[PDB]
Amino acid sequence: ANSVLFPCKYASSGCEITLPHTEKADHEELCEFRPYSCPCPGASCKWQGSLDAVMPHLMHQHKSITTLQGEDIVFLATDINLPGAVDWVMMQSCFGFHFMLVLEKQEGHQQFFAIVQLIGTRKQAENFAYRLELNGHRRRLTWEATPRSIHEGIATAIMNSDCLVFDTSIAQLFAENGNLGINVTISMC
Amino acid sequence: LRPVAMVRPTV
Ligand SMILES: [Zn+2]
Ligand SMILES: [Zn+2]
Repeated sequence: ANSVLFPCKYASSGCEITLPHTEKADHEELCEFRPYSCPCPGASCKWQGSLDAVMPHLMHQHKSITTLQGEDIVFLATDINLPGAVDWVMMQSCFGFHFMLVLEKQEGHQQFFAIVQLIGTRKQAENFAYRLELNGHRRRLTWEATPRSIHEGIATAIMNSDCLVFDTSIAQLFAENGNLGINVTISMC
Repeated sequence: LRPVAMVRPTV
């Protein structure tokens, strides 16, 4: 109405936006010009930068991460019973975009968390859908959802169990000799 | 079809 307009703290990065004190904090979390953290699971990489610098950062500092071409692929997590915290990471290239496919194992019983993350903006993320499948002897568990923008992260997603979640007992129904195959399918909508 | 990536664990 008539409050004092205090501008965004990312205005010095091109955020030509000025708003009141009551809605400043809530813009800056969902701002386009906010910096992106490293999408890799775990806190080991403390990197930060822009969306355009992410792919470079991944390619330069994370050469170990493999990229498969295809809207429909198989993500084979190997040695799934190695005790302690364990991460699996890969990327999927489809629809002119890169997606990050993560499987986390968190330790009394151990639980698996599997999620897909668009390397792009939030609004870009809403155009897509992903599907994760585990397949066994007359058994099939399937999670489907909208991929998260790396701008959001998976921390709160994983904390809210807002993804494919399953314990090690399930794992054993779908795995052969410490190998779990996750049929990942990305699609548009 | 479905190509297969053999991803290894990071601990
Ligand atoms: Zn802003
Ligand atoms: Zn990194």
